Amino acid sequence: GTLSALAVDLGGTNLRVAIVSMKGEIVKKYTQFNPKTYEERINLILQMCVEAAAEAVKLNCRILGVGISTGGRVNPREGIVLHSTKLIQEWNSVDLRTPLSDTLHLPVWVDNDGNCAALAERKFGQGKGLENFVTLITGTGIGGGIIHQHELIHGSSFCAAELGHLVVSLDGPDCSCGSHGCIEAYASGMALQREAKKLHDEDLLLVEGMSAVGALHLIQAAKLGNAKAQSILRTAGTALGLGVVNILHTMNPSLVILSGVLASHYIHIVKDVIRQQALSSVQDVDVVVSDLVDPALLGAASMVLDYT
Amino acid sequence: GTLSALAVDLGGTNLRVAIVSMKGEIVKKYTQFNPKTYEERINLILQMCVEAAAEAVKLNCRILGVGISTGGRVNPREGIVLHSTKLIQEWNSVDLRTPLSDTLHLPVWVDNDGNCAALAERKFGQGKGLENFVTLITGTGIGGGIIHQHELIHGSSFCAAELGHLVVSLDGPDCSCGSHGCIEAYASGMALQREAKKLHDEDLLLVEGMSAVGALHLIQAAKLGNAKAQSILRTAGTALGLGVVNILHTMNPSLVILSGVLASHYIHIVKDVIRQQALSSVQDVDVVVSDLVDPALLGAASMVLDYT
Ligand SMILES: Nc1ncnc2c1ncn2[C@@H]1O[C@H](COP(=O)(O)OP(=O)(O)O)[C@@H](O)[C@H]1O
Ligand SMILES: Nc1ncnc2c1ncn2[C@@H]1O[C@H](COP(=O)(O)OP(=O)(O)O)[C@@H](O)[C@H]1O
Ligand SMILES: CC(=O)N[C@H]1[C@@H](O)[C@H](O)[C@@H](COP(=O)(O)O)O[C@@H]1O
Ligand SMILES: CC(=O)N[C@H]1[C@@H](O)[C@H](O)[C@@H](COP(=O)(O)O)O[C@@H]1O
Ligand SMILES: [Ca+2]
Ligand SMILES: [Ca+2]
Ligand SMILES: [Ca+2]
Ligand SMILES: [Ca+2]
Ligand SMILES: [Mg+2]
Ligand SMILES: [Mg+2]
Ligand SMILES: [Zn+2]
Ligand SMILES: [Zn+2]
Repeated sequence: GTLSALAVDLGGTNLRVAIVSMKGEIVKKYTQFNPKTYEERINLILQMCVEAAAEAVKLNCRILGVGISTGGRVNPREGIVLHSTKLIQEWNSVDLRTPLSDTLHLPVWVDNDGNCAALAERKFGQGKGLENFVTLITGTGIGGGIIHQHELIHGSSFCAAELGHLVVSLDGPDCSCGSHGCIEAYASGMALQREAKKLHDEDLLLVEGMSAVGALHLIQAAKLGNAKAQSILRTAGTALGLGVVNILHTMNPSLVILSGVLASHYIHIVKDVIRQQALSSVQDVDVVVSDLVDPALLGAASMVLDYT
Repeated sequence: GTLSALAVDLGGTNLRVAIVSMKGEIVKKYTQFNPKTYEERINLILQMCVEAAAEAVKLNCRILGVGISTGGRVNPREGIVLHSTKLIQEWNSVDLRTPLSDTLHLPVWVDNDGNCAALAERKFGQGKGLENFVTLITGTGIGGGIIHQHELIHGSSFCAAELGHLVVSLDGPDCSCGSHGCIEAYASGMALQREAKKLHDEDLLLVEGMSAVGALHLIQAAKLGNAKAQSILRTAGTALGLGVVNILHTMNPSLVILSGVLASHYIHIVKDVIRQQALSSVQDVDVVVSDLVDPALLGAASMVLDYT
């Protein structure tokens, strides 16, 4: 009965494991915090995979393999996480294929989470049938994935599409990658979470009709007329938009898909920045918000569904 | 006798026409200022091509076709300049193939000048045999060209590799494209020409051992201990370097080739900026100065030499 993939997504905050059908339905999803150390992370990945596999049988899903989405630079051919920013600590030169395949007796695929988001958009989303498109995924950090001639660009050292580390300032705010001025350092969930705490420190966030502060408190305060939070979100969205201009002037994709919970909040500013600053010849670019609920996780599943 | 191409290069300052051998030797080169209006430009292109063709016979070169390098966005399949920044005025929706082929009775190729630079580096330079590399060409403006899987990326609307309009500031100096903060607006010949005039206005450029001010006067003054010109060149080189980081984090090429007269002056700062700010996984990138005398012109010739 139902042909399915096991999908794993390891982000800067959450570790999720899901049973996903051929058709891109999430049958069941398990969620935990991503642990901070390697030993706990690998054990929890395995514990959650074994449990999902046992539930898949009770749900009458036939698991065909495991696909893993992860932050960090990844060698997909060897199923190895090569290097991670400190958003995921202790996550360097890690062979994920061997332990998962030995424990579960399944084939294992691995890729960067932004590259998985791209794979999801190509198979189940608005990238379907397109020769070239780019996706930018806002979560804790900002991920990217690039499709060119229908296929991912991985780069000569698996570092293509690290689009959160597009730099749009000569100075600008520090990034967790160790640089500064990265679009991630302006616009990611953790960057807005930081700015929200800053405001709230000076008691300058909460406004009439409001009450773990974070991004959505900043957005909710701007909608309700807070001038300094609007400004912060404008700077953030402008930075993201300039990151998008660089992509347009680099790859010139026909479509840019923004996903993650911040996507809806940024789209209108990104389109304004393109209009105001990009070359005329890229003005026909389509910029949309993703119609998928969890691109990374669906993308991890798509590696299994397409290549098994 | 000698198999050759006619090559034309139209930049922001100069219009050059050359007879180039199979082997990438420039047999003879004619140089004029690029005119400012369409009528004069097209007439001078034709006048210089007819003359070069007549000299080729006297030099015993057999011309196989004409390749044209030009600033602006170009549809190579149709031989049409689509849109140009004001660096070349009156240079929109221009069919170059028809008039050149009717007048010279030769096949005509056309591409952006940065894309031609890439073609030159792939055939005659340090891009030979490489799956992926990028070139950035500094002249009046900054051009780019991207090779991926051995071939140019032109983009879904012929605007790929407009790398001079990578943006590395939320504000920054105005660019001739109409934006601001573009690497071209910091680091191109015309941007340094502007800063040199600024210094010299405040009588603050010339130092002991010096005497149409321009980029090389700024570089020559910094070598000789002028602190404000050093600073200007540092900001310029940092901007270019951040443009390079964006490319690395986007395409992750194995090689970046800097060309044009400013290349030697920028290389050491670009490598410093990469070292200080790019992800670890792109630190093995090779960054070199081009060994070719005129990549754009040689690239225009390479379209003829390779495809005739
Ligand atoms: N209601 C919400 N839903 C999803 N993400 C949120 C929400 N509120 C804040 N966020 C931001 O997005 C992150 C959680 O989204 P997720 O895709 O799980 O992130 P990751 O890929 O970083 O694990 C949090 O770190 C937070 O910064
Ligand atoms: N000695 C030099 N040789 C080449 N280029 C120079 C020199 N001095 C300044 N330049 C800069 O480069 C431009 C000329 O180089 P070229 O490749 O002919 O430019 P373009 O492609 O803009 O015509 C000038 O606009 C100037 O800003
Ligand atoms: C561990 C690491 O190096 N992460 C970087 C990317 O590789 C990742 O794609 C992105 C999105 O992560 P998210 O926001 O947590 O989904 O974060 C960081 O920029
Ligand atoms: C006319 C026009 O739109 N030019 C733009 C590019 O297309 C061109 O590649 C570049 C290099 O020109 P150069 O410096 O004069 O060689 O200049 C501008 O950025
Ligand atoms: Ca830490
Ligand atoms: Ca990526
Ligand atoms: Ca003008
Ligand atoms: Ca170009
Ligand atoms: Mg995630
Ligand atoms: Mg030129
Ligand atoms: Zn960064
Ligand atoms: Zn510009």
